[PDB]
Amino acid sequence: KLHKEPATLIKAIDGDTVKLMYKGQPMTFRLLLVDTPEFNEKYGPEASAFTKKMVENAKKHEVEFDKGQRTDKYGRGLAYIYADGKMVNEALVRQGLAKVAYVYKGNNTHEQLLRKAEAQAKKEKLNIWS
Ligand SMILES: Cc1cn([C@H]2C[C@H](OP(=O)(O)O)[C@@H](COP(=O)(O)O)O2)c(=O)[nH]c1=O
Ligand SMILES: [Ca+2]
Repeated sequence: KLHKEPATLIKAIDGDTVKLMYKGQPMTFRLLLVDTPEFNEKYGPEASAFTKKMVENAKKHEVEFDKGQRTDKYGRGLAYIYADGKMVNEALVRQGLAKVAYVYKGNNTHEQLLRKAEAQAKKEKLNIWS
């Protein structure tokens, strides 16, 4: 089992990065197991606005690291981010605003939960899958 840890929102950045204060330190977090389009690309504006609204409307923010590396090579935190108990990573996939991606062994605990979400977004022809 993974565990959720406290954070506070500093600011939204784009579809799959968000700035949070974690153990009292400002950090950029990159969402595990997803890829949103860059802001300049199609559905990038929509993905950014999704993640923005989801984190800005929540009152409680949490970080859940997986079993492997907790930071990437750019110094970004690698985690599942929750907003009022709802996983942002999974929400993005479910709405077709991210692809499951960057699935590395040992940091892949929620791989199947997200693939299930992606199949449903694809069935619904949502956004990326339209
Ligand atoms: C999501 C994720 C990205 N990354 C690295 C791989 C990619 O390397 P490159 O920068 O060399 O492409 C980059 C993609 O993140 P972005 O999609 O934010 O660019 O972040 C990891 O190392 N681990 C991860 O879990
Ligand atoms: Ca991206």
